[PDB]
Amino acid sequence: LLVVGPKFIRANQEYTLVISNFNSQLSKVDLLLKLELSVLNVTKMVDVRRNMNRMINFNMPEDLTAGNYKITIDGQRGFSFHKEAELVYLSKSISGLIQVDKPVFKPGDTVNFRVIVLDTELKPPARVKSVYVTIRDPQRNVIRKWSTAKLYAGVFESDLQIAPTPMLGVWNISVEVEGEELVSKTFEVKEYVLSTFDVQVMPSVIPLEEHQAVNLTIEANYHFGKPVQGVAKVELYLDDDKLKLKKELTVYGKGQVELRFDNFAMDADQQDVPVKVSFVEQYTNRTVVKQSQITVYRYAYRVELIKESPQFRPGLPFKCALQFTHHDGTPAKGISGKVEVSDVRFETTTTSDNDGLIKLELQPSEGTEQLSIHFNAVDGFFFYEDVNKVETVTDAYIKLELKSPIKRNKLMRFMVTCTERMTFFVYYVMSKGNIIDAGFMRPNKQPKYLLQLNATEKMIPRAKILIATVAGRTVVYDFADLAFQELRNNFDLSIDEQEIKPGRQIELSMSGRPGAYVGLAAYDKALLLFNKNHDLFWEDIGQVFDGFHENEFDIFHSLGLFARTLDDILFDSQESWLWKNVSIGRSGSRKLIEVVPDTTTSWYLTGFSIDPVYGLGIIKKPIQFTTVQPFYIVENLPYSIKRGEAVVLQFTLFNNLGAEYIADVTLYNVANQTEFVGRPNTDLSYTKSVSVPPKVGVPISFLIKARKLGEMAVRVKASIMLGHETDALEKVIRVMPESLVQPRMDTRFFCFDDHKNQTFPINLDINKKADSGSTKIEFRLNPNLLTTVIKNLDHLLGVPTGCGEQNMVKFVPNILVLDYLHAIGSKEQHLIDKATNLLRQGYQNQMRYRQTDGSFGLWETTNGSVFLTAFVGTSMQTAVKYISDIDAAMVEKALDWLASKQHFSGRFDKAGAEYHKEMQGGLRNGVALTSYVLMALLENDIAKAKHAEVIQKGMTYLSNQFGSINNAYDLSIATYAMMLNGHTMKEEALNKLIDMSFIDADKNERFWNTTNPIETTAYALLSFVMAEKYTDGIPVMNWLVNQRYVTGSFPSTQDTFVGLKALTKMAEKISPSRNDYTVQLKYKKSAKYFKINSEQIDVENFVDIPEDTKKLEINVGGIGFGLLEVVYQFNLNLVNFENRFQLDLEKQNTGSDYELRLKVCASYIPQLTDRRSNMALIEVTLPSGYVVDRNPISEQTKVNPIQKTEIRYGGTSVVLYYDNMGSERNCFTLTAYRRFKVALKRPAYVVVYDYYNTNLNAIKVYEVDKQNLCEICDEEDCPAECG
Ligand SMILES: *[C@@H]1O[C@H](CO)[C@@H](O[C@@H]2O[C@H](CO)[C@@H](O)[C@H](O)[C@H]2NC(C)=O)[C@H](O)[C@H]1NC(C)=O
Ligand SMILES: *[C@@H]1O[C@H](CO)[C@@H](O)[C@H](O)[C@H]1NC(C)=O
Ligand SMILES: *[C@@H]1O[C@H](CO)[C@@H](O)[C@H](O)[C@H]1NC(C)=O
Ligand SMILES: *[C@@H]1O[C@H](CO)[C@@H](O)[C@H](O)[C@H]1NC(C)=O
Ligand code: NA
Ligand code: NA
Ligand code: NA
Repeated sequence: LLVVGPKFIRANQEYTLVISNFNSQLSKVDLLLKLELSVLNVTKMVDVRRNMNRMINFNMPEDLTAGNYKITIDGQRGFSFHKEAELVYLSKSISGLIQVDKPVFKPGDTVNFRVIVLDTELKPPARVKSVYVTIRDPQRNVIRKWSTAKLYAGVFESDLQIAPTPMLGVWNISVEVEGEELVSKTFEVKEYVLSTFDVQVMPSVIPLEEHQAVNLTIEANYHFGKPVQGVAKVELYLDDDKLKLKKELTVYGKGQVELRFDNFAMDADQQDVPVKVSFVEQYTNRTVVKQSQITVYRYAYRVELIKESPQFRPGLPFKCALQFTHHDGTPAKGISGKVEVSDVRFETTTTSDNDGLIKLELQPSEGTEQLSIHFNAVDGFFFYEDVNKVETVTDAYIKLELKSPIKRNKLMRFMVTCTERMTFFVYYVMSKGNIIDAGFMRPNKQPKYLLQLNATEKMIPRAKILIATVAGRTVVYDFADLAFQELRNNFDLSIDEQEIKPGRQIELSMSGRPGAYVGLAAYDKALLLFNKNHDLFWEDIGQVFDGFHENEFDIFHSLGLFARTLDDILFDSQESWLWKNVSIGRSGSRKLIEVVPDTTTSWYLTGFSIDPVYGLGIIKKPIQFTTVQPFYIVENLPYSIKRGEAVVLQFTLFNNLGAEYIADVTLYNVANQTEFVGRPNTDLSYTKSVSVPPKVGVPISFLIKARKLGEMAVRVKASIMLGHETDALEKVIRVMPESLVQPRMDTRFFCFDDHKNQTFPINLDINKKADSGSTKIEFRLNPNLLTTVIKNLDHLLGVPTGCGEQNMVKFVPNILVLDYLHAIGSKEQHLIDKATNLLRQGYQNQMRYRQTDGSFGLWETTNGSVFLTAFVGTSMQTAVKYISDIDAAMVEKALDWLASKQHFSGRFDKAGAEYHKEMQGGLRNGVALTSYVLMALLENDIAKAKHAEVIQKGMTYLSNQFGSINNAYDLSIATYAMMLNGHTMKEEALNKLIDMSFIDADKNERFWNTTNPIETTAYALLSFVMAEKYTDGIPVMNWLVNQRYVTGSFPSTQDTFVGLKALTKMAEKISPSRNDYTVQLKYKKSAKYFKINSEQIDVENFVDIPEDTKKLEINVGGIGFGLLEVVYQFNLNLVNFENRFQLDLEKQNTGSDYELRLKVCASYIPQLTDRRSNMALIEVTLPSGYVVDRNPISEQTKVNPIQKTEIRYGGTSVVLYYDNMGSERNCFTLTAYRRFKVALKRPAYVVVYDYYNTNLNAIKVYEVDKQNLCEICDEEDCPAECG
C-alpha cells in the first residue's frame, strides 16, 4: 500500500489524500482514516480495490486555530497496517521575504532593505495593500517603525541611517501582517577596531611535479582593507624525508615566494604538502600563523565519469561523458587521449571538447556484465571506472520526461521510463500545496509508458507532478515542474560578454513582462565570505519559487507532502553597488547602464522580478565576474602631526598587469603646506620612481614637514607606462599645535528697536604670557544666536561627551533649534531638515543609556539616575513634535520609574553614581534635584497632565523648604519650576533670587556667582522671561552671551542646554520684527563693512580676520538684532599645571624602542567638605606617530573603576571616564606602539579634569625617546647635517 497526502493544512482548502493499492494478495483492502488540540475529529470507513487508487477529500472547517494535527491510517480486518503523519497547520496564505543590501554594516552607513510579499500564486496579494515593519537594535529598542508601509508590486523598500556611535550587535528587521509576524531578518553592525589582521596563503600557479617547486602568494590585510607590513617565515614540510624547507621575506601587504624541491617524485598522482606561515607585524611584532595543505599534482588535469544513471541497463544505450577539469575546477579543453571500452569493442581517439567533455554513447548487449571505461593519454595519464548493470533490489529507478510543451487546455505528454518492466506506476499532481489529480496506471509489463494528462485550471499557473512505483521492495520516484510559460514571468538578466573593468561602465540587459518590477543587487563575495553561515537572500528567494526545505533531500518534504508505505518497503533517495529597482517597460526589455566601482573584487549579481499579474520571476543562477584594478597605490598615514616634526609618509604600490613596470609617484605641495626635507620651499611637487613587479606590494615614501596648522592635503599621483595606467589619492593629516589651544570668545549683542547709532570699542591685549607665538584672532558678525550653533550642530563642544548626560548634545540642541525656528515661523527649510535629521540620529544614540529598569544611566550599563531619567524622558516627549520615531511606551516606562522614586514628602534623592554634585547632592535637602524633576515635567504638557500627582507633591515640598533655600543654584531651579507651575510663591522666589544677584557695572552685566554660574544665571533668565522682566533681563543676557564657547554653545553640557534655552527664549521676545543695519569694523588703518537687511538671515557668514593689532572699533547703525564676536586662538606654551588634582606620569621600561608603556595616576585634592570631584575624565595624548592597540589599558586600580574607555583620532587619543575622584590613587597603564617614523617630535601630555568644573584640572607633559632625523630618512633626501 502507498499513502500520499499533503503535509500542510489550511482553513478552507480541500485536503485530498491518495491511497494506492498495488497489493496482489487480496481483491480489496479496508481502511480506517482518523484525522485529528481537539478541534478536528473526522473519520472515514474507506474501501480500496486492488490495482487501483482511491482519492479521499476532506473539507477543512473555516474556524481552524493553531494546534496539533494528525492523520492515521489503519488496516481493518485481515490486514495489518498502521501508518501516521504529522500535519502542519498554516495560518496565512501569504509568504514574506526581506532583502538587505549587506549582512554587516559599520557605524557610518545606510541599511537598505526590501520587503517582498507574495501569495500562494507567487504574486502580490490582492488583499494586502500595506505592511507593518519595525527595526530594533541589539537590545530591542524600536528605532524605526513603518506602521503602514505600502506595497508596490508586492515590494516595500526603505532605509535606515546608522548612527556614528550605534548599538553594536544584531539588529532585527521585523515584518508584520494584521498584527502577526510574517518575516523577520537580522543584520549586524560591527566596529572596524579589529586591529588584528588575517593572512592568506595560496599557490600563485598550480603546483606540478615537473616544476620541482612551489610558488606561493602570501597576503596580509586588516579587515577594513589596508595592507600590513611584516616579515613572513614560510615553512614547508616533507615528512617522508624528515625535511623542512624554510624562507623569510618582507611582505608589504602581498608577497611571492618560491620554494624549490630536491628530488621530488610522488608515489601517487597527487601529494599534499603542509605549509606554515608566521606573519610578524612590523613594530608591534603581532604574530598571526596560517597553515594549509598544498597539493602538488602530476598532471594539469583531472577526469571524472559523469553518468546519465548510476548503473546501466543490459540491452539499452548508456549515455555518459568523461569530464576533464583543471585543478581549479574550470573545464580543460583540447585534452587528447584514447578512450576504450573493451567489453563492447568500443574505441575512440579524440580530444576533450570546448566544455571539457568527451561524450560517450555506449551500447551493452544483454550479455554484457559491466562496462570498463579506460582512458589513456600519451603523457602517461590513465583513468578507469567500471559501470555495473542495474540490480532491482538497490539500483532500480523510474524517470519522467516531458515530451511536449505545457499549455492551458492541452494534453501534457510524458515518457515514463523504468528499469523494470512495469505492472503499475502512479502519478500525482499538486498545485498550491494540494493534490489536484492522481492516477493508477497499468503498463502491460513495459519499461516505457506514454503518460497523457489534460491540464486543468486548478493546475494553473504553476503545478508539479510526481510519479512513483514499487521496484523489488523499494519505492522509486521522479518529479517535474509543470510551468505554463504563457502565464509565467519570464525574467532574465545578462551582462555584456566582455571583461568588466573598474571605473569603466557596463550595460545590464534584462527582459520579462512589460509592467514587471525588477529588483537588482550586487554583493562582493568578500562580504559574503565572513558571514555566509546565516541565511542568504538568494537561497530564500529561489526556494520559494519552487517548494519547501538537515539530513538528506526528501522529495515529499519539498513537494509539500508525506508518503507512507508497508513496513518492509523502503523509499529511494565597500559601498553598495547596483542596489537599483527598475521596470521592464514597453518592449518587454530594459537596458540599465552603470559605472563599475574602482576596486579589485569579485561580484555576485542578482535580479528578481514581480509582475502584478504574472508574479515572481527569477534568474537561474547569480551572475559572477571579477573586477581587477591594473594599478593602485595605498596610503598609510598618521592621524596627526605637529609643525616642525619630520614625518615619513609611507605608501604601497600594487601592479596587476602581466609584467614589471617602473612606477612614478608624485607628492604635491598643496597651498604651501608641505616642505620636502632637503629641497626648497618653492617646490610644488616631488617625484620618485620605483620598480613594481606583478602582484607584489612595493613601498614608497616621502620625508616631509608641515608648514601650516589645520588640515594638510596629502595629494598623490602614481602611474606606470607613461601614464597609460594611473592612480591618485586625496587624503588628510591633521596638523596640530603643541598645547591644546583653548579659544576664548568675547561677545557683545545689540538690540535696536528705533533707529540707533552705537560705537563699540574693543581692547584685545589681555592675551599673552611668556610665550604665545602669535595668537590669531577673528571678528564675526552674526544675526542670530543659532547661526553658528546650527552650523556646528554635530560638533558643538571641544570636550568629549561619551556619558549618558553629555550625550544629550546630540539631541537637545536640535530641539532648541527646531522649537525656536518654529516660534519665529522660519521658512529656511535646509535648517529645519538638518536639526530634524540629527535629532533622529541622536535618538538612536541616546537609547544606549536606557537600562533594563526602563530608566537612563550615566553608562551603557549602570543603575539609573533620576536626573538623567527626568532629563531624557521629558526631552524625548518634547521631541515627539518633530520626529515620529520616538517610542511612546518607552517614554512612559521611564517617567513611571521616575515617578516611583519620589518620596512621600515630594522630594527626589539621587540614584546611581554622583557625577554632578550640585544637582544630585543631598546636602541642601534635595532642592536642586526636586526642582529639576518638577521643572522638566512642567515644560511638557503631556508629561504635566500624566504626572499631576508628582508635581503636586513636589510643589508642596518646595513650599515647605522655601525658607531654607539659601543656595542660588537650587533657588534658580526652584523659582523656574514655580514660574512654570504658577505657584503662589513664584513672585516671592524670584525676588529672593534677584537679591542674591551680582553686578558688573562697567560691563552692564548681571549674573549669579555659584560654582556653576552659567546654569544658575540661565535658569534665572528663564524666570525673568517668564515674568516679562525684559529690561532688567538685558544685563543678564549681556553676561551669558559673553560666556559662550566659540561654536555658539557654552563650553559644557548642562551649561549649553539651560544657557541656549534661556538665550533663545529671551531673544524671541526682545528682538525687532526686522533687521536693517550697517556694521563698520575699523582697525589700525582699514575698514570693513557689513550690511544685514533680511530678518530671515541665518545661514550667513560675516567672518573677518584682524591681524596682530592692539585695538578695535565697531560702529553699528540701523535697526535690529546682532552679535558682535571676537574669537581668540591662543598658542600658550605646553607646561605642567595642577589645580585641585594630582597627576603623575611615568614611562615603564618596555625593552623596545617601538613600545610605550605610560603609567598614569590621578587623584583629587580634597579640601574641607569637598572630598570628591564631579565626573572626571582623563585624556591621554600620544606623541606623533604612536598608536594604541586594541585594548590599550592594563593594571587599572580597582577602588574606583574606569567606567568608559574611548579611543579617538586614529588611536592617537584615549579618554577615560570616572564617576568621580577623591584622594585614592586612580592608576592605569597605557600601551602604545610607534607606527610611523617621526623625528624632532614635540612632547605630548596627559590631562585630568572635573567635567562640570573644568577649572579643577591637572596637566603633565611627557617625552618619548627622540628619534634622529639621520635614522629617519632614506639616503636620497638626507640633508646636509647628517652621515
Ligand atoms: C523603484 O521603486 C519605487 C517603489 O519602491 C518606485 O517609486 C514609486 O513609483 C510609483 C509610481 O507608480 C509611485 O506611486 C510611488 O509613490 C513611488 N514610491 C516611492 C516611495 O518612491 C520607483 O518608480 C522605482 N524606480 C524606478 C525608476 O523604476
Ligand atoms: C526578530 O523579531 C521577531 C519578533 O520580534 C523574533 O521572532 C526574532 O526572535 C527576532 N530576532 C532576534 C535576533 O531577536
Ligand atoms: C615560480 O615563480 C618564479 C618567479 O616568479 C617564476 O619565474 C616561475 O616561472 C614560477 N613558476 C611557474 C610554474 O610559474
Ligand atoms: C619586535 O622585534 C624587533 C626585531 O627583533 C625589535 O627591534 C622590537 O623591539 C620588537 N618590538 C616590540 C614591540 O617588542
Ligand atoms: Na540622580
Ligand atoms: Na565678563
Ligand atoms: Na623624535
